[PDB]
Amino acid sequence: STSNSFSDDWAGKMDRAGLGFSGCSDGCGGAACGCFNAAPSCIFWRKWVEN
Amino acid sequence: PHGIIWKVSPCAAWVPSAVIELTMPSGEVRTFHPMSGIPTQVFKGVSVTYLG
Amino acid sequence: LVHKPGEVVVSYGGMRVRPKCYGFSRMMATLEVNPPEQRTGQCTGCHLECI
Amino acid sequence: ICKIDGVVFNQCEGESLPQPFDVAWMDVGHSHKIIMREHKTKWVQESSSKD
Repeated sequence: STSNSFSDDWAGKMDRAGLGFSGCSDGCGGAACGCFNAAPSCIFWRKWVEN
Repeated sequence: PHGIIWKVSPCAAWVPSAVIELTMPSGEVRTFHPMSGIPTQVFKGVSVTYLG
Repeated sequence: LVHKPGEVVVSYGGMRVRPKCYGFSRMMATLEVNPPEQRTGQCTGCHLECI
Repeated sequence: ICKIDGVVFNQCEGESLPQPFDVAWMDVGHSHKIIMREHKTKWVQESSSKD
């Protein structure tokens, strides 16, 4: 149930960020995917709105 | 007292089927009963099925 | 009689085999590496005419 | 899978960093092992005198 997809690195801790949803997905494996293991890699993503 | 045993198998599909005597190129010859839409217990990769 | 379920027989691909040892463990292995790196990016020789 | 501990298994024209991989295996007394993913096992006692 872990929804806090922020490892103290995202820019969500701002006053101008706004509303968003902490989502996440998996990755791929191989030399072209960025890792050295044919297994899903943890890839986090954060979206929001601005004005 | 007697011990008479009966074997009942309900079914309401009645799909066409047939027999297949498959012979592998290596030399082995086996037989199996494929169904019309049901896997026929694939043997060494071969998954030949029948359609009605 | 010793307390055990007895010998185990496993079937694979319709064939019944009697192995020597049966277990599940890890093993070091390698993976496939496909570095395409823009195989066919952009290349074409043509011409235009009017009718 | 391409290579397992310096043993040629497949043809990949390239090797990568070894990585642990969870997979079952069985032996039949030969040189190399045989890994299997989907398998059906059956435990039979047979009331053997060796037990």
